[PDB]
Amino acid sequence: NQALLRILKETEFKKIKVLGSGAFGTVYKGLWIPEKVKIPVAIKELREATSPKANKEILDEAYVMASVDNPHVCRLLGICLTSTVQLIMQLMPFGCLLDYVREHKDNIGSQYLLNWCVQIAKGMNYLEDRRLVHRDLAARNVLVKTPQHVKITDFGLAKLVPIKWMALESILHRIYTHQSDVWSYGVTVWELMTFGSKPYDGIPASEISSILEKGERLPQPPICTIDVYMIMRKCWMIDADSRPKFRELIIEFSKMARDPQRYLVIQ
Ligand SMILES: *CCC(=O)Nc1cccc(-c2c[nH]c3ncnc(Nc4ccc5c(cnn5Cc5ccccc5)c4)c23)c1
Repeated sequence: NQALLRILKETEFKKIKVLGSGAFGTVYKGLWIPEKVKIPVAIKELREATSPKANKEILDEAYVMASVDNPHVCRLLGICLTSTVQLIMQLMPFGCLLDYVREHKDNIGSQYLLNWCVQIAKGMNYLEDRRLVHRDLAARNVLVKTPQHVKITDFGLAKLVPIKWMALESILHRIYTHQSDVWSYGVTVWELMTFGSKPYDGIPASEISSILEKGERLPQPPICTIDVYMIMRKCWMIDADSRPKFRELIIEFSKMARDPQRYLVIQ
């Protein structure tokens, strides 16, 4: 447990380039130099002094993030606690899956798409087995190591509001469970099947709850056969217990991945 998370000194890593920024902070492409080696790594520097969280509480959450052991979930490699929290992770050179599918839309076939739905469902099922709720699953929070190998990221970062990815019960009661992660998974699948479309495009965040109450859901992507769409639709049921479990999401999308042209119709 304790040895799974490395406490990095400031001299062990060097920020080289910027990869992205937001309210959370900044991510850098970096070099980890512990030993005559140089490891390409990504370094997320969180915004300083957002909350009064103590160092012991931070490392306790980082230990959990360093303990994940699944091919489709990102693992925290190291942490550097200074004025800011700096999280060190291996570099995913193809970026987030949302930007990937938007840039490669013309060259993405049915096997790649269903293989992604399988891998995301496997990573989420592992998080649920670890009794961990993600709370922020979206195509922007899936990283691409190689085109056929993706990993879920940004779990547990909430500890220390994406309305359009949240289940109705999370919007109305701030309830977050593994079945509310299933809702976000269905939206994530919708993002992939539309090659990176924005869900409820133009609709303001304050109107999403009434849209869902009216029974409106994200429209069937053109390439999705009715089989794929009803699985996505089942993820968006009001009754969280009636939504699919991640375990059975792995099964059906695995079955569909055996014959992808039967379930996705791509030009
Ligand atoms: C979809 C648009 C987008 O997100 N672009 C983007 C922005 C910032 C960084 C990256 C990016 C590109 N390649 C990457 N490789 C590896 N990591 C990141 N970003 C990233 C995400 C999350 C993260 C870190 C570092 N620490 N965390 C949090 C974390 C890590 C492990 C486990 C749990 C939580 C870097 C990359 C793309």
